[PDB]
Amino acid sequence: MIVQRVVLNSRPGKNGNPVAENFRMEEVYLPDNINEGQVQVRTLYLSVDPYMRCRMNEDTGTDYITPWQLSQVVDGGGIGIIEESKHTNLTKGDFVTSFYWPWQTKVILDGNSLEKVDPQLVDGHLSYFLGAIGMPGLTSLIGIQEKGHITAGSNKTMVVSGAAGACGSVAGQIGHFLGCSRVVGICGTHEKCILLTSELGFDAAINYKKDNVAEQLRESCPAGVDVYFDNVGGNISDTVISQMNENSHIILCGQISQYNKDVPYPPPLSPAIEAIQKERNITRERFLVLNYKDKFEPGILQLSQWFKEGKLKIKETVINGLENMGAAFQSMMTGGNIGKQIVCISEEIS
Ligand SMILES: NC(=O)C1=CN([C@@H]2O[C@H](COP(=O)(O)OP(=O)(O)OC[C@H]3O[C@@H](n4cnc5c(N)ncnc54)[C@H](OP(=O)(O)O)[C@@H]3O)[C@@H](O)[C@H]2O)C=CC1
Ligand SMILES: NC(=O)c1cccnc1
Repeated sequence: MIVQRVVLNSRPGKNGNPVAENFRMEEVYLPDNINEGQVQVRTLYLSVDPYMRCRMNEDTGTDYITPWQLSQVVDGGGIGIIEESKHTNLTKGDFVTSFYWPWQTKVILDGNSLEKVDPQLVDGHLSYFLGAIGMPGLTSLIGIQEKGHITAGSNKTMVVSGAAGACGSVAGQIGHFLGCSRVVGICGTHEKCILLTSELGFDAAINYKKDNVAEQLRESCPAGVDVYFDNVGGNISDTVISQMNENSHIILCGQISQYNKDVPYPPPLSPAIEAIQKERNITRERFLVLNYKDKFEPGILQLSQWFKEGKLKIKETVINGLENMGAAFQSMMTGGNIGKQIVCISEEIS
């Protein structure tokens, strides 16, 4: 009846950097009391995501995300299997997900807060529902469709920052699926650069820690940049914007280089860069995937189809054990992941 759970131990501060120690794992007893409409689930996988950085602050800065509470269990995207149900629409063995899954090994939840998933959409890789066939992938798809202005055969050049992460590795491929002739990725390591061009189909890759970014954009985007799928903001984006074309579009996915600072989101561009934006009529609007829930079902089917068609390559990085949730979040925030960071909590499904 003993389970492990992760609680928020301390807050780093809006200007601080997150560390594994901000999280603490403890044991609690799960009273075997399952009531009408509740189910008991065994957690299989949990996600860690950049937005969780905002939940670590007392104030998140937006109505759509609530702050985590000190000493209370943390929660986020999760996938699990139902071990017992007293909910009339859920059965033992069903696989389910929630965007508010407690970081705990076994949980008793209200069946109405869960969504039953279909394994065949992901060829049995349930963790994909937390990534490419889930919110990150929907964010890339919907962001490109809504903000990218790409048409088949316009021969536009797309640059993707955070290119080897969950949203960015998916965004680059979709840019090719939908019409961009050239897709260039910017990422933090040599190893990621290699994967971008050798496996994910990117035309070129730029390592921002070791290359002269401006020099490499000029060499790999000889015609300028028409669409920038921005995951990072900061200096990298100032550089990309510098080479963006008239009437180009920034899909403002996120600005992770700024998440450990108290600047409101999204940060403004500096005077000189905003001047370029205004002179060249570059569009930079906010994009929040939660504003498009009505596009979710068909987005998931589209992402699933591309995957089943052999076109979309889905990458993930796995860390094991609930005791490593904190380290996994810290690792993903600092570049340890290729693709979607996932934490495997259990494989027990019988
Ligand atoms: N608009 C929306 O609704 C949504 C937005 N997002 C946003 O998309 C972005 C990517 O999210 P996601 O794909 O889940 O996570 P990723 O898998 O991309 O993981 C984060 C990556 O960010 C990179 N990074 C971290 N710090 C910096 C830094 N200081 N400068 C440059 N790159 C950095 C790291 O890779 P590297 O080694 O290359 O530095 C790291 O692996 C985030 O900004 C997130 O907020 C996600 C979902 C929805
Ligand atoms: N900005 C983000 O990364 C984000 C992700 C999911 C929900 N809200 C915000």
